Amino acid sequence: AEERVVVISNSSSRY
Amino acid sequence: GEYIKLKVIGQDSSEIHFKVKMTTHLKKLKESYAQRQGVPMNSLRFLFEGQRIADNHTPKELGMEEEDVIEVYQE
Ligand SMILES: [Zn+2]
Ligand SMILES: [Zn+2]
Ligand SMILES: [Zn+2]
Repeated sequence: AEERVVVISNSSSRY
Repeated sequence: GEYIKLKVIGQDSSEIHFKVKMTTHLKKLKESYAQRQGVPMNSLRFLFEGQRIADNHTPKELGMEEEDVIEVYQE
């Protein structure tokens, strides 16, 4: 299984 | 504000991280995950430290922090 990162409004972002 | 990163763990103990800001309504998170699992959002309950996450709960209200865990169970 690969790492999965979803952004709840680019998955590296912090802003 | 910064995004915090939560880990959402499903019944099968699989792993999906979600980034949200501290004032984001977590229903957006519920919807995305339910959509990614292929099931109706209302068939699921999302728990933070065993406590039910409301649609309009925010990470701020719940006192969430980076790397906190959300658990997903059947409704
Ligand atoms: Zn991970
Ligand atoms: Zn942004
Ligand atoms: Zn982190």
